[PDB]
Amino acid sequence: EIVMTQSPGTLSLSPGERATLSCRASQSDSSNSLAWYQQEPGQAPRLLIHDASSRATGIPDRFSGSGSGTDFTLIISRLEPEDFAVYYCQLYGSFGQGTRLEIKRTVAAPSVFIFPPSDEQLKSGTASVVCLLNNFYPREAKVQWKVDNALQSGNSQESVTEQDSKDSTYSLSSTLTLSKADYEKHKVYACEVTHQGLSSPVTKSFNRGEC
Amino acid sequence: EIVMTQSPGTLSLSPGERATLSCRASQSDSSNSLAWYQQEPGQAPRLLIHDASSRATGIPDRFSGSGSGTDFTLIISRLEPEDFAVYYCQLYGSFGQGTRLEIKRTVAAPSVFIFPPSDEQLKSGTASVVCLLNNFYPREAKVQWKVDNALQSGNSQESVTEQDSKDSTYSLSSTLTLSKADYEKHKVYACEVTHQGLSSPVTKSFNRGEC
Amino acid sequence: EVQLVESGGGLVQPGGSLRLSCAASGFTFSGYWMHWVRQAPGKGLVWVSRVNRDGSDADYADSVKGRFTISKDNAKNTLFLQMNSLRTEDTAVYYCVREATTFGVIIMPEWYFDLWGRGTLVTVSSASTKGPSVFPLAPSSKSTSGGTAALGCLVKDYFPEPVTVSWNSGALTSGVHTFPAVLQSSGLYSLSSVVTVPSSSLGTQTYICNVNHKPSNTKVDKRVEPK
Amino acid sequence: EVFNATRFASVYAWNRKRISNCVADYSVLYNSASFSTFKCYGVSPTKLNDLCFTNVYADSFVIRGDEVRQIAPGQTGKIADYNYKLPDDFTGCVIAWNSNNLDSKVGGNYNYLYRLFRKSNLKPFERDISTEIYQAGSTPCNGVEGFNCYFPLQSYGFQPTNGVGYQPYRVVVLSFELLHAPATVCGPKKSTNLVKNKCVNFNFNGLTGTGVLTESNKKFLPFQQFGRDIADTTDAVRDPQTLEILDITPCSFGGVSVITPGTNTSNQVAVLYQDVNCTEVPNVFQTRAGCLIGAEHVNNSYECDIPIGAGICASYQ
Amino acid sequence: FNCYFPLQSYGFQPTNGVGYQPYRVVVLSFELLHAPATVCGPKKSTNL
Ligand SMILES: *[C@@H]1O[C@H](CO)[C@@H](O)[C@H](O)[C@H]1NC(C)=O
Ligand SMILES: *[C@@H]1O[C@H](CO)[C@@H](O)[C@H](O)[C@H]1NC(C)=O
Ligand SMILES: *[C@@H]1O[C@H](CO)[C@@H](O)[C@H](O)[C@H]1NC(C)=O
Ligand SMILES: *[C@@H]1O[C@H](CO)[C@@H](O)[C@H](O)[C@H]1NC(C)=O
Repeated sequence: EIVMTQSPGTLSLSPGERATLSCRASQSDSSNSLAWYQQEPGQAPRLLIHDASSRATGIPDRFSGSGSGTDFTLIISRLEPEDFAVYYCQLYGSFGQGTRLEIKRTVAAPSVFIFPPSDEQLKSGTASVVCLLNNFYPREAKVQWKVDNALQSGNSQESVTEQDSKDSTYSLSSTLTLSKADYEKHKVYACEVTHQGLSSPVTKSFNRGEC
Repeated sequence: EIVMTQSPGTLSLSPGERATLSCRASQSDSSNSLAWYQQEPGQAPRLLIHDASSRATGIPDRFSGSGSGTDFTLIISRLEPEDFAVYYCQLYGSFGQGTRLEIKRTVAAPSVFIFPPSDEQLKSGTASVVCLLNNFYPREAKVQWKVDNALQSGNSQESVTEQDSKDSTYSLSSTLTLSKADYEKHKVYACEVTHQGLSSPVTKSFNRGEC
Repeated sequence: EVQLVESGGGLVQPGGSLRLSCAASGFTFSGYWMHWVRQAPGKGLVWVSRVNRDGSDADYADSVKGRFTISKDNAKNTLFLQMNSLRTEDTAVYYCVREATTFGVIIMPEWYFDLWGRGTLVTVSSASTKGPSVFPLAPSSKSTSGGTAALGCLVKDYFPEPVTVSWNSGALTSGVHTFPAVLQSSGLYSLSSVVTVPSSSLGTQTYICNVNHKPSNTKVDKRVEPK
Repeated sequence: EVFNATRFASVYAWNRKRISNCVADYSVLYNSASFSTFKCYGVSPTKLNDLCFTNVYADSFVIRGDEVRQIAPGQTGKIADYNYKLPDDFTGCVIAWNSNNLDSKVGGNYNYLYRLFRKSNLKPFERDISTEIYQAGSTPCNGVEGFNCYFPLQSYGFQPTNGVGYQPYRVVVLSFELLHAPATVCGPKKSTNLVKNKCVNFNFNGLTGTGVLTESNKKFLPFQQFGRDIADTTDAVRDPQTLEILDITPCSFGGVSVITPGTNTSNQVAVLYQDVNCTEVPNVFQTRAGCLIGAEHVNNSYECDIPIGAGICASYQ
Repeated sequence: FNCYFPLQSYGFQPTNGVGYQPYRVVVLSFELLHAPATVCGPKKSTNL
């Protein structure tokens, strides 16, 4: 029944700057019965601190957080390139939603490519159109599609990819799935991407039937 | 003083699936003397459970909840066609915002009809244009007007009708009122509605002067 | 059985005075504390006032502090709620509610209600009662979609309390759309009742609508033309 | 009515009522689960329905939980020294029941006050209502408030959201006095038929004892209830129903002496009941030193063998 | 009338106050009656 809310939802720093995570016990006080965990998206979580004050075995000395009352707070002294994981709090009857720690970088202009369905896809029974944004930062963009010079929503599926470690960038593509009986009616299919870091929203038009 | 906060704000399920709701006192404990009331929109609220543990006589055994400290939860064992009501929690001095226990259905395509002002409405000095959304689900929508092919808001009103029992679908209406002198100068009036369950936002245009 | 009947209410100009009565039958009035609960139109519930077994103390809410007075006339078996300098935002429906008591060695209330009487709607505004303006709503050519259609009536400049409307003397429903009225500027209520009836039915049967006006007894009936 | 009253007076003006000329029933009040604290000093709660009290006092007020313990003999506190002091030899019961839902209101109770400052401590069952400004310092204020001069009363502000320590508590103090007077308050004990000329237990209007009740030639004046002898023992009572004076005589008693020749000759014994007539005890000889059972009285006279008394001696032939 | 169930439930709900949390209680009662002792301490014996 207990809810364990974590703030902020997503926090971004340079690979050296330290930060803190403020997680509020929603009902009453835990009386220090709390734990922390760090889970990279590729494997199991590991314990970091128990009883909200003491630390476990094998953890780096940088992890040292204390909290009492509703406001339970975690301090890290300094940052290393391993923070790309999810921090989960541990009250005895609940779990935190999770906070993502991000490596900061300069704003990057996305690169958009539109791929129409192939001929094999043109005989299967359903057409799919894909729009891929490559080498984009930060993780916030809006993708809107224009079919027959008219916007539409509620039919395309968007997927995001985790940020790389070699260059700290991610890619995001969306695919639209539609039957053939509706694909041939329209002519122009365009992809528009809106980003706060772009001078103007980037539009790319595509003509059906290739050339 | 004390403020009741209800979670979740709205909650829709199948006619048989059970549900749970939780209220939150802002601070402190009040000896677990909390009450729940279910109010059908047409009738007065009815007490369900008092002292947060014991259910009042005559209420079906299905309603059975318990809570303590900051949080008080009521859980319903099952569901039947009587949950179309608002559940307000009541401590000593305040009522909760309430939660509308909705009935779930499949996505329905709205139907939009635009009705112009007739001659008798025209001679009165003001022109009102109405838009009628019908048999649409679920409860979230946004209707806008294109006056002289240009979007404008802040001058129209919207009303939504409560869910009907026999088919579990409703209607919405929206009236835009302008003076006669303003109504004459523009030419094209268009009506659109946005729905997550629609492949494309249906746009229905109108021409003044009839025939 | 046990029930509470509320008396009074109506339209009063802002800054006026009004008194509400709550008669209780089916149980002993003397031993129960009583409260008042407001319900704004299309909004949540708010607690108003509280009265003892005899009326020695009061628990006036901050919203109604210094303007609302509650009285408990136990001898003649009634509850009273009288106010002064009533403001526009107080437009709501009032519920006379009871406080449960153990009636043991010590009465010991528990701050939870048991029964709710039928509420009484109160209105404050600077407008005055006026006759509603009713006009037909029938789709003409190139406006109706398909064989099925929807024909109705729209009312205007109707300040009196919500109006009821019917079609063909209530001989058919065809999926009625209540469309609860809404307030516009200058204190007016607008209602637009439309029944979904196919357009390819006019000519063989008359299509009339009656807007029964109960406050001012302004019974109005009108016909609908296919244009 | 004191328990059910809607409003309870402030502590600095605790309300006192006198109860007389009625039959009380403390079993209902004690067995009730409503009261939170029920402590009786000088008497037990389980026997209040068996006693008779000359006069009952009922004092009512409202405090908070943290200081409910201060209503007790020989306590130290703000109430114990400034508002309501109980006598050290207190004889009565103190009952407190939580009253969040009667008194406490949104915004706080401004009608409930308590004295925070006073020139000196209070005496038992003494109520102070003066509102003179207290001179905290050495500067005479002459009834002007300010620094080092405060209003003695201080407000409570009972909020229903407050913790149980600061929550309202209604306290009623039933004070009984058990002295020499015709008791007017008694428990719900049904009277029984009166019997005379027999060794019986008696409970005359709360006065217990054992003895024989007989008609009395004493002439009590029409204000006296019971009489006493030189040695200060109740030896005469007035019937609470017929107003008839009855003498009380302790039931016949005494010592028992066993007169025996040595077991080294015979096992026969005789029993002498000292100063006791043996028509009261349930061959047999009556002497001045009681009466002797088991010894045969003879006309002869011999030298004394076993002294019995008053010229009577016993011997084995 | 006035007949009520003899039992009542604690309802130990996990997040309660210290006055409502479940505490385990063990009461040890010792019998010092005249009898050959069966339970003693770890006091080591000594030569007679
Ligand atoms: C009732 O009391 C009166 C005196 O008040 C007394 O004379 C009378 O005998 C009593 N009756 C009974 C039945 O005890
Ligand atoms: C009891 O008689 C026996 C028998 O000889 C004798 O030994 C004893 O001394 C006698 N005792 C007394 C007290 O006369
Ligand atoms: C013993 O009782 C009888 C009968 O009542 C009485 O006459 C006699 O005086 C009593 N004897 C003594 C010694 O008191
Ligand atoms: C003792 O002597 C007297 C002489 O007056 C006589 O009357 C009495 O009967 C004698 N006692 C016995 C038990 O014989």
